[PDB]
Amino acid sequence: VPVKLKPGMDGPKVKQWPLTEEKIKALVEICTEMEKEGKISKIGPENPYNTPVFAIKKKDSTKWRKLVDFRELNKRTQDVTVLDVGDAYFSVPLDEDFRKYTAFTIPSINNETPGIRYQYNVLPQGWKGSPAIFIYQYMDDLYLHPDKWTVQPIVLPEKDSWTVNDIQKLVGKLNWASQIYPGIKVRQLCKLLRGTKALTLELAENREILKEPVHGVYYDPSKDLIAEIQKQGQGQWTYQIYQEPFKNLKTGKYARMRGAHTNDVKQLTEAVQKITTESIVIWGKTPKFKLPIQKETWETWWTEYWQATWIPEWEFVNTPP
Amino acid sequence: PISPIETVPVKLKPGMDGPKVKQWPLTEEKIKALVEICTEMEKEGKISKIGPENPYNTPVFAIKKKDSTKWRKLVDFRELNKRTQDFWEVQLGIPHPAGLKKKKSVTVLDVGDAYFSVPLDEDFRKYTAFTIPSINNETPGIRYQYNVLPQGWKGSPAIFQSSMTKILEPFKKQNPDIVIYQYMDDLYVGSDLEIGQHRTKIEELRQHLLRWGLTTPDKKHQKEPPFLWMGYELHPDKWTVQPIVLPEKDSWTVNDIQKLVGKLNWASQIYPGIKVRQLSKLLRGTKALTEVIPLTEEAELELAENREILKEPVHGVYYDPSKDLIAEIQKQGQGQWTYQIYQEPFKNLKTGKYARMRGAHTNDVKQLTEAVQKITTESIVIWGKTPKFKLPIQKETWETWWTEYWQATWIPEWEFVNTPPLVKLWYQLEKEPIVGAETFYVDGAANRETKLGKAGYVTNKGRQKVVPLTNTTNQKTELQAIYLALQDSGLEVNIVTNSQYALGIIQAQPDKSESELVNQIIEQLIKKEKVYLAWVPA
DNA sequence: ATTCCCCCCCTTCGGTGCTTTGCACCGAAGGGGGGG
Ligand SMILES: Nc1ncnc2c1ncn2[C@H]1C[C@H](O)[C@@H](COP(=O)(O)OP(=O)(O)OP(=O)(O)O)O1
Ligand SMILES: [Mg+2]
Ligand SMILES: [Mg+2]
Repeated sequence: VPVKLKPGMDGPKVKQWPLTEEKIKALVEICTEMEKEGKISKIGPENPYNTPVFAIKKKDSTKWRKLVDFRELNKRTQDVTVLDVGDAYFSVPLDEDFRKYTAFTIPSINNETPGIRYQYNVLPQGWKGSPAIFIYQYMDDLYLHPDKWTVQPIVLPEKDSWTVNDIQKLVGKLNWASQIYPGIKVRQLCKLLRGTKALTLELAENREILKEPVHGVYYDPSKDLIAEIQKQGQGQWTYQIYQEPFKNLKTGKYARMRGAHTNDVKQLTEAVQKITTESIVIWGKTPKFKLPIQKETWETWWTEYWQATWIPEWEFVNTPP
Repeated sequence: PISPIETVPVKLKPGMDGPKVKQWPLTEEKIKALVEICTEMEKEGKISKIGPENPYNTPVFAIKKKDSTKWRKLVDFRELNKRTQDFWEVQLGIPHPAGLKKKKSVTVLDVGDAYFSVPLDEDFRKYTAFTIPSINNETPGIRYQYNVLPQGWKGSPAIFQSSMTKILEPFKKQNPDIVIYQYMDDLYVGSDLEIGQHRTKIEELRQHLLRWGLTTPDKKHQKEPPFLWMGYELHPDKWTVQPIVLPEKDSWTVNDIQKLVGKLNWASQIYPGIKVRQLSKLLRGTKALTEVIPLTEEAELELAENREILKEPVHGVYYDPSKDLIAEIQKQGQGQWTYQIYQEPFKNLKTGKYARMRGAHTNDVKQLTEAVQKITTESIVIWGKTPKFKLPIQKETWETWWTEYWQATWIPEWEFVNTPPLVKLWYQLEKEPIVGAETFYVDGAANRETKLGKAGYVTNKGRQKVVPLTNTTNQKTELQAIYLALQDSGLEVNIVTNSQYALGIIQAQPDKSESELVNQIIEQLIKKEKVYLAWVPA
């Protein structure tokens, strides 16, 4: 099926990040196997397009798999339990005019030899046109306990007493709860608050304007969803999915499952996989992720724990929540 | 002769056409060198004497090789490179000797006239047309066109590197046990065979390359140690960098100092404890690369310290795959860090340094994490493995930092080492308001037109103060208000601000910054014992 | 005086996003080193 780029859009030119001896060895074994059956073919430097490639060990299988970061290419192309479908995508050939963009470069340990470039001769795995040219599948992931998905309400702590701090914070968990939850226009608290004293009805009327959930906030299929993750401490992760800021389509909490009190990146990587899987079955689009992590930290380690055939777009926040 | 290898198809970018540049004048001896090299390549079939039709031209010139007696012929292909399609480079990095395993047999080879052996695509040969001028500018020149890859064209390196890989693939397919390191045309060949038994397989490679038109003269065939490879000096058991000469120049200019910084930055891979921050600070503000820069007493000491480090010999060792990598980081002052990588203690694989200040406000923990990430990426590049770190940060300090930080951070398997300079958080903002301590409600609000702010504090127990600020902004004035609150409080204060900006600068627990005000706030925060900080909406 | 290509570091300037029209961060382009 003739596939083409977005008019005015050329093709991916992404560099290849370094890999580990064990990933390279798996990639060489896999690519040699595929090249001998015609799925891929060697190319030269006359092809100026490149996409990053990396290998992942699938869950409870001990068998390596090849993953190509077809994120730049997919954004430029003009076109419940889960299991694999990419395998079958190897049975429909590509278009000779399009094969030039699906090119990767396997690196070498200690830069021993120039990288070995390949290109696809059939439908790749991770390319949005792939499902197309070819119950719900995302693009290669063909679709856990989706019987309990809801929106965590915001709640001011319930106990007793009131500190010029508990109220000085209260007007904070409140005045911020405005573009999000309207109705709490309470303004009388500025009487036991702005007053200068040591930090050492409205309440329930808003504890009710908070009881009510993510009112309205309906989804439009024009703007891609945005997901922002917050680290609450000690393996506690909370996320918010909003199309336009200050109106949440869905919010949730991710507690400590993996990387017990030692690995933040393992927890963050699995949370991203969890939220993305949630979105696909209900919205169908991978949200853009605002990740509470540095640039170098995420790029180095996210491949070590990744277990999903799809890769969503993401940005990294730089300011406190 | 010329490689029977298949030519790589090359095209110009669509709409674009070939060059039509002229030839610049040349020195009378460069003309002779150019015409002799050119009579040679024409006899060998590397250029095809063109003539009365070619509407293309490109300037040519010559330099002197490292041989100091031969000339290299170059073509200024800048306009053609602009008009030529884009190529994807296959050279992803430079091989390092620290990633080389000890091999009993080692030999280094060099392919003579490496580029002039790989053919150039027939349709692209017209665009490479050039004119060799006239001896003593008199007669019309003898013009030629390139039948092979030219030196100066931007598609030549990638094409040559792919062609060499395609040539060497048959040899590596039938001979797995020899390691082959190909950098352009420089070949490092290692084997687990004896001398009299791997020469037989080296003379086999020398004939396999010669079958594809790739010659290998025996004046750049190194058969005995020490081998000069990739700017190093490979010994049978160790390796080192080739001798490094540092300037002894009385008056230093900007370029005269950037050369010094470049030399030390390259010597820092093996030599330990190399610092350039005091010298690299002399390269700020100044932009004219000819003015005599006076050497500050801080940079003079760094030059004095660096030159005695380069006075004693340093040599690394080779990788042993049946071992674990150990990296030992050390804090050496002013945000500069030094690390050493080894498998056996006191025998370094390679040394390094880290002095990059990433961000406006940062502390030692974040800098150490950045250094750890850099070392991890570099080690994965060289050895394909993640090393084990000997960090000077306590386990409890790292636990405190990472359990109370919004940003997710991690460090791979590591252990703590007792070195005098340790990584610590100099202060900690507390969670609950302190009894017995007064409050310092701060506001510094400015005027965006006259640049006039009002920085002050108000206390619950009847104490207020206000200081007019000029030439300041909204954020600078409230930072100054926080500083004023810290200045006149006892050894315990409760600071409540209206600033989500000043909290971020302070909640992250920095210890140094370029901003003087933030440094003064940090300095005063260290003196205070227990501090609480919270934001309110006005 | 005149070229290309790769890796690294160090400094400077423009673009971006949020916000409090400053401020902080990042990417690309100079200088240098090394390599062929
Ligand atoms: N200064 C340079 N400018 C452009 N290309 C260069 C330069 N130095 C080296 N190269 C490229 C082109 C060369 O063919 C290739 C290999 O370098 P080198 O071996 O020194 O040259 P060579 O093979 O032409 O000469 P030699 O006969 O001395 O080996 O690298
Ligand atoms: Mg050489
Ligand atoms: Mg040579």
